[PDB]
Formats: sequence, C-alpha cells, structure tokens
Amino acid sequence: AKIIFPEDFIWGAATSSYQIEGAFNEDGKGESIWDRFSHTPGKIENGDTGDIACDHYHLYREDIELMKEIGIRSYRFSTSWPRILPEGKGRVNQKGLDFYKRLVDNLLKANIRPMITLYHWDLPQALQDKGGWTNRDTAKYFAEYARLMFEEFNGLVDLWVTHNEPWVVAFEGHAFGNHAPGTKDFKTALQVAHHLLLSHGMAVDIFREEDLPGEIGITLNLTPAYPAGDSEKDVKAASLLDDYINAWFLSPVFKGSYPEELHHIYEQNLGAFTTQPGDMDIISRDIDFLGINYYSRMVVRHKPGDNLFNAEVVKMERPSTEMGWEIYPQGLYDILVRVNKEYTDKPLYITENGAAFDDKLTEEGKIHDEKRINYLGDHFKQAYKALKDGVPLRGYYVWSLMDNFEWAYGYSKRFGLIYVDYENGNRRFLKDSALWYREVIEKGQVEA
Ligand code: NI
Repeated sequence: AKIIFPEDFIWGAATSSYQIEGAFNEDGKGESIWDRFSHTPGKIENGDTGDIACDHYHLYREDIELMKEIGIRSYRFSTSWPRILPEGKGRVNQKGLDFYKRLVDNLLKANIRPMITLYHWDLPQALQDKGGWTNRDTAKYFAEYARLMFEEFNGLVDLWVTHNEPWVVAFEGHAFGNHAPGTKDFKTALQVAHHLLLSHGMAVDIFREEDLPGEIGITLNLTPAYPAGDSEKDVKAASLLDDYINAWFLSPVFKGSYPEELHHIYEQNLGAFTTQPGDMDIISRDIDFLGINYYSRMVVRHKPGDNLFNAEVVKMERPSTEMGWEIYPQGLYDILVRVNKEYTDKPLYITENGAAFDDKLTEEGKIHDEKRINYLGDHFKQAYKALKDGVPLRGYYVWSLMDNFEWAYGYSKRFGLIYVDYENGNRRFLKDSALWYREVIEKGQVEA
C-alpha cells in the first residue's frame, strides 16, 4: 500500500525505572524521593506506591521475551541513580549495576537496541536532603553518575538520554508539588529548571570526553499551545504558556538563551534565579539528537487570573483519553516541523507517545484495545507526514511497553502495549495493540 516508513526506522517502546522495576529497598538500593513521596499520605491516588510495581527487577527476562514477541527494535528504559549510587555520590552499589548489565545483555542478545535515560525523576533522597536540585552540587553529582555509566556500557549502549521532561520535574515537583519532592515554590522551580539544564550539558561534555561510540540527546515534553478566541489578548496569552513549557527549555538547549519576554517577567515578579557566568554555554553544548514526548495540544484563553500570563487552559469537548488528555493527532505534525524550523537540524525521536484507555481483561486473557490502536495509528500517520516533509524523524517509542505506575495516579491508568495483572501473578498479557504494532513494524506499514 502506502504510508510505508524507512526500512530502518527505529520502532520502539518506552518505560521508566521507578514506574516498573519495584524492589525499592532490595539489594542495597538507596531511597529515592519517589519512595518518599509515595510513602507520604495524601500524595498518590489510592495510596499506591512503586514499592513493587511490575516487579520488573525480577521479571526482566520475561519482559525481554515479551519485547522479542512484539518485535520492537529498540527499548527505551530508565536507569535508577539511587539503585546504582545509593547516596547519589560515593560508593557504587555493585548488585544494582549488575542488574542493568544483565538487562542490556538480554536486550543485545535479542537484537533490541538499548536507549538509556539517565535521569527519569528518581533523584536519590540523600541528595534531596542537601538541596536536591536547588543545590548546584546535584548537577555535578549527576555528571559523575553519568560518567560512571558511560564507562560501564561503553561498547554496549548506543543511544543516551540525559533527562526525561525537565519541565515537569521542575514545575510538577517543586511548583505545584504533586510530584516528588512535593515542594510548592515557583521560585525554587525556576532554579531547579536551571540546574537540570546545567547538569545536562555537563553530562554531554563528559560524554564527548569519554568518546563512546553512540549518540547523546535530551528528552523534552512539548505541548503546542493555541488561542481559544480570536483575541490579541489570547494570542499573547498563549505565546506565554507555550514559551513557559517549550521555548523555556528549547531555547537554552538549542539557542543558548532563555526566552527573554518570559525571562524578564519572571525576574520582574519573582527574583532572579542564581546563574553563574558561562552556564548558558554548558547548557547548549552540541548534542546529536532531540527526543520529544507528545500527548496533546493546549487551548489557551486569556482570563485574569490567579497566575501572571495571565491565562487559563480551556477544557474541550473532541474525544479524550482516560487522563482527560484531548486526543488531537495533527498537533504532533505541527510541533515536529516547528522544532525543525525554529530550533534544530539534528535528528528527531518521538521518545514518548501513547494513551491510557479503560482496558478490560477478557476471561481468556485477551484485551481488545481498539481505541488505543486508533490513537497510535493516528499519531503514527502524522509522524509519517512530518517525515514526508522536512523533518529528520529517526524513531518512535510507544509509551508504554507495559502498564505501570502513573505517578500521582498510581495504577489507575494503563498506558501499556502489555496489560499487567498486578494483583495476580503480576503476569503479563499482550494487548491487541501490541499485536497490531508487531504488524506495523514488520510490514513496515500502518494503514488508512
Ligand atoms: Ni508518563
């Protein structure tokens, strides 16, 4: 037919260390802020924790086989800093490294390509006991932990991602305080944001220095923003929102500056966050690819306004996912061709896209997840289009490989290609979407 992708397009799926591994205190692993946040009453839906999750730490071999079965060509996973360096610094917990050495090794022997995400949110709680990310030191320790892992997987691991979604880490975790470490101080969020960006660059410096065979990049969450009404008071009010999530990390990375309008209104109202001459040079070291997480677009309407933009986000009623996320596949086209136009020529990876539906497990272990199938197809076709015009899209990682711990929502939301029956064997069922996806990869083509 048509809509056939490059033959060596990297089709993959993604997970995260805290969300799937479990074994939270097992084998010398140290306490993370997510362990903390989790065991704090009132933080997670239904009082869920990552304490066991999918028991991936123990079932990883089964999981590779399940990957093999879906036929994915790359697997994006997160590497737990506290499990490897329990204090964040100092002594290396060997048994924790061995785990990932084992994982990688199965991945390679099954001809699946590892892409490792260095920091997927699970900061060691001992670093949080110094400032956490408001402490410059944390950036320095991140780099060292980054160095450790480069050295270890030198010949083995090919694609590296320093950070997953700095924006949310910063704002969700230190502004609105419904992610670890749970703080609520917009000022400290701005500082955290700056130190994440910093540590990123430091890591990419160490990368080049160590001279590992692969390519390094970073994963930002982009969400295009658009004006509700025709108002000029809306356009201006959406540009803000957009720069507040997107330009605010894109610019420092690719252009070596924060976005001035916002930079200025921040400093106006709150203070200055402490920079340090030559920081913006570290932040914008040359990288080899950008990684993009997309789920939806936002509609912004001017309306004063407890905040200072002074905007609000309009709930639509388009069809939506179980998270309440407006399904709107073309926005993904827009945003891909946009990053390419305004920010970088470097190759692009969709490192996260997917949706949660209200899955029902059939008595014979079947899960006919039609809605998911459609959602994936829709966004899959949009990527094809971006590909069909300028953009150097190299791969697409479906969130997620399996159902897992949806942070504050806990296990109430299932994003998997594989359905996970926690309460039972913690046993795994391939959804229809998984099997449908096996075909998209093999035949090399989706289908409208
Ligand atoms: Ni997620």
